[PDB]
Amino acid sequence: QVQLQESGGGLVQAGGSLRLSCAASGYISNDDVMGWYRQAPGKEREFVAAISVGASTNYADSVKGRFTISRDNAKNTVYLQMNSLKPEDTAVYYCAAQSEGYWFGYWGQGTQVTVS
Amino acid sequence: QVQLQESGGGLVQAGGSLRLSCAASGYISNDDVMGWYRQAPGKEREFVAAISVGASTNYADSVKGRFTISRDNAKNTVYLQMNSLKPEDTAVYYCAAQSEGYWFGYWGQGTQVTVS
Amino acid sequence: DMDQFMRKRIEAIRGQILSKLKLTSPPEYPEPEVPPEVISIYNSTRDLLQEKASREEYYAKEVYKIDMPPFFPSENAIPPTFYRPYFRIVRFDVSAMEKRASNLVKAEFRVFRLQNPKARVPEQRIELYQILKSTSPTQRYIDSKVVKTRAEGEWLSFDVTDAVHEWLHHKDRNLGFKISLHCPEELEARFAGIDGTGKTPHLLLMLLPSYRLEGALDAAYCFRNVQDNCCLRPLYIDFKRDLGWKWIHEPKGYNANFCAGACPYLVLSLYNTINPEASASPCCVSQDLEPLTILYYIGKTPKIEQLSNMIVKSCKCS
Amino acid sequence: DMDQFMRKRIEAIRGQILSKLKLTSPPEYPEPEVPPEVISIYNSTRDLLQEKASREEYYAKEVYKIDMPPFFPSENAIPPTFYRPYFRIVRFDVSAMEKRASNLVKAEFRVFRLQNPKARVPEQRIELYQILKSTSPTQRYIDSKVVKTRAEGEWLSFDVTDAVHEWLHHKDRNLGFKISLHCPEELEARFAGIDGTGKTPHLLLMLLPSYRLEGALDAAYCFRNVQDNCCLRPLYIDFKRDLGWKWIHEPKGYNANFCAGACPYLVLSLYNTINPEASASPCCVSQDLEPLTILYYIGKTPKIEQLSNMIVKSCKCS
Ligand SMILES: *[C@@H]1O[C@H](CO)[C@@H](O)[C@H](O)[C@H]1NC(C)=O
Ligand SMILES: *[C@@H]1O[C@H](CO)[C@@H](O)[C@H](O)[C@H]1NC(C)=O
Repeated sequence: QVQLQESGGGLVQAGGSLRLSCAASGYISNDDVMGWYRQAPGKEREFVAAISVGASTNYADSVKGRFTISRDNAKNTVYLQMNSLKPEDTAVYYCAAQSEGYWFGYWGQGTQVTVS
Repeated sequence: QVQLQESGGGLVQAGGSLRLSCAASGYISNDDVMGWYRQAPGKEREFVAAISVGASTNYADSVKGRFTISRDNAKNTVYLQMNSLKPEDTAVYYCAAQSEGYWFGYWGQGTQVTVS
Repeated sequence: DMDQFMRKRIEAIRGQILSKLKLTSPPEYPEPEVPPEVISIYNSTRDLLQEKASREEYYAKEVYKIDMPPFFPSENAIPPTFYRPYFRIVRFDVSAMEKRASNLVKAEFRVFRLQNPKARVPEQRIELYQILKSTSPTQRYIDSKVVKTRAEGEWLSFDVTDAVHEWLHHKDRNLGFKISLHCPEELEARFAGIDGTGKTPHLLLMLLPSYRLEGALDAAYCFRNVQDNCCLRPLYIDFKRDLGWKWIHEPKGYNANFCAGACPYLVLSLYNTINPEASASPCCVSQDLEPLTILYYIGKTPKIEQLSNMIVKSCKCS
Repeated sequence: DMDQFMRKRIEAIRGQILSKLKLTSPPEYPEPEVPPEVISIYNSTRDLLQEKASREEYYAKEVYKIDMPPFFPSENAIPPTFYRPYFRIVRFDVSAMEKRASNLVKAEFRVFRLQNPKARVPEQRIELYQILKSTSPTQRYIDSKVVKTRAEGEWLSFDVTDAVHEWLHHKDRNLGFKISLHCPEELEARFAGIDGTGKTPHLLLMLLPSYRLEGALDAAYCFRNVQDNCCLRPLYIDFKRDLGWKWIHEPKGYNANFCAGACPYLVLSLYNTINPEASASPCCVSQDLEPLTILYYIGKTPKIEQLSNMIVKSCKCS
């Protein structure tokens, strides 16, 4: 039905860049919202960014000016471009898809991002 | 103020092509309509084609499907692309510009077009 | 009686027509058997009324019809139409009306949409623009309509008073209309006289003659000009004091008001002093009413409800 | 007298309010000193009326307010807003209203336009769209408005009844609104709760309760249901025969008609049998009037003129 696979994570130095990607296996509609959450160990899931109708976007205040979400609807892939990386961005990053309801229902297993 | 110079005319065989061009010397507004009239010897001026706001066009019924008017607003030049030339198209071709009124007030001296 | 009621109505209509034309008596005229160019003006004005009915103010307005200009290929005229797949350009010559620019009250653009059975999409939103001189914005939005492209032919009409008003004062600003497809696919609506060329596109200009050129019954007029004739009157309803009601929480009251005064059968307002609607027995009644919001309880549960026609804002003689 | 006139008006209002609420008597209620979440519903409904005044039907309508949902970043909710330079996306959760879908009469989208003193262009046309599921068209035009981007803050309102009606019957079709710049340059109008985040955007839903769910006075009703109560009556004026006039060439006559019949102070129509506007002394008068075109001569010169308020099309008790 719907399956999400993240990649591109790794250990980087503060100030550096990193690109995350989330490949959607099953069927996803271009109308369906996709996005990214991040979870520091112990702490709870935190909204980061999401993309919707007309490549419209919504960003958390902490990643504004530094993160860019984009989407290749032809391959059902969403990307998260992370520039000016800070230690505060250290977490496990999960990509999410809209479930058929206005909530994120589908989740990939997540990729780690560590910023020194 | 406003001056028009035509070129590109010549003697061609029926079925062949020919490109006319009209260079506008003076000041012409992009809002101002430009166009082409043609006058067979003895006979009177005949509307051929004109171009207006939004590269909009108007063609005489006899040249439809065969003639194309175009305009380079940056150089104040209008072109007349004449394909599938017929003996009926034999005339002197004059380019015209809109005068400041909704009539053609400025005229170049004309170029001959002869179709065998 | 239906006897005096009908005759008083006929007689009121007699004075109403003469008054609206600013005539003191019927004009003593030919009785011919009339150029079809004159009937066409009347026919289009009547038909426009019938179409708008398929849903200054008092004095009569003179109507002039301005057809899309005919194009002669031997003449040096610029064609009245230009074409792109997404839009059409149509220009009217209104120069003969420039001397009457100050008398213009309303202008309608009337164009016949032809049935296009080959239309790919069955509904399209079309927009009317006034083309402007340029650098600056090149067009001004006027109105839009959704049309059924394949449906049977129909007349469309647009209020273009502002554009024509400008064209009559500034001939240099008459760059015509643009009929454009609404784009947030070609234009699939077709128009008589524009595409493929009785149903010629035309303008209908409504003018108030200078000799006729030589105040609603609302709070602004009535409360500042106290008079015995039909006019708005203030009335405040206090729910607790006047009705003994304590179940309405908000508002504690409101100015419902009312209409009262004399309405004659034959700082002054004509809506008060003449019989503008030519009633057989004029009565002072409300013209414009407004709703009222209330907040009340039926126990624990709050109810916010809107009630129509609760506040009187203006009056008329009828 | 202004004595009985005012009391008869107050008493008519008493029955009008109870009738419109379908109550036989005032509901015998708390008298507190009310949650501000309840006052906000009333305050927004009242304010919307005051804004629309800056220019089924009878029975009262219950009003519900639906705010833009709050977003919690720790929760798995999709944000209610999305952003592009040319448009904004805003989605309301109206799921709690789905059980009331059949009772919806009207829905208003109310959003506060903030003053943007840094706006480059001073006027912009903005369009409201309903987003659709896709392949097919992806949005449906609702309405548009011209706004002054730099002007002082103001509330805007749109009729979105059709979109909300669809959202309540099909939750899967609630993809929200798009507030978009009209493009035939970024969006320079700013909106409270959308940009930079009392002035939260919200929906106002007007509902007719089922217990209240359990014919205008025009030609269609009146001429097929002859009655003594206030109703439209036919009257044809023949200019030559009835007025002795021969100077009007067209038309030879017209059905001016008139309104006649009883209007009670306390196949039937309620506009005929009750006092819907709560008049102190109800009178049968015209409601909707239509113009008339005439063609006449003053010698050689033809005159086509339009006269307002000549034909009576419907009546009311007032
Ligand atoms: C005007 O309308 C009448 C009635 O429909 C019709 O008989 C007549 O032919 C029309 N004449 C013109 C010139 O449109
Ligand atoms: C409601 O409006 C009244 C009158 O303007 C105001 O005093 C009050 O604070 C408002 N309350 C709310 C909750 O909006």
